[PDB]
Amino acid sequence: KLHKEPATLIKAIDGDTVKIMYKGQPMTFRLLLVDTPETKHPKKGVEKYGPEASAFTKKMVENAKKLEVEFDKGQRTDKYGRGLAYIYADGKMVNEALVRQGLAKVAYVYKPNNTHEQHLRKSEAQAKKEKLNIWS
Repeated sequence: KLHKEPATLIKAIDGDTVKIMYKGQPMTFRLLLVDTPETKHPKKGVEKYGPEASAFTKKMVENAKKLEVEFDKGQRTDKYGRGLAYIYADGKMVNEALVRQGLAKVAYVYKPNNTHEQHLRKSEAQAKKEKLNIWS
């Protein structure tokens, strides 16, 4: 079973990336299973709904009393050294909240880091049906 661990916010960096203190060390975390429009994307720069996805994640992790990280069952870091995880703000998964609001798509999935995949796809189908943001 996955297990949540306590973490402390350092800085939100973008819609899909947060800097956090994990087990004493500063680490950059990439949110698992989701792709947000970015403000600092490799090629295009500041895509549409990028500033909005980015403000949403920031508000949510900045206003939390408790932040927790939940690693999946596969690799826990990507090739850039970023932690790969589900992030929770007072019990609410940030990854799902973004998708539920139409501020993210469900990424291309890579087994076995896919535990909450179905859960996320269910929220994504709902945000599309509601025609929210990215889906508007």
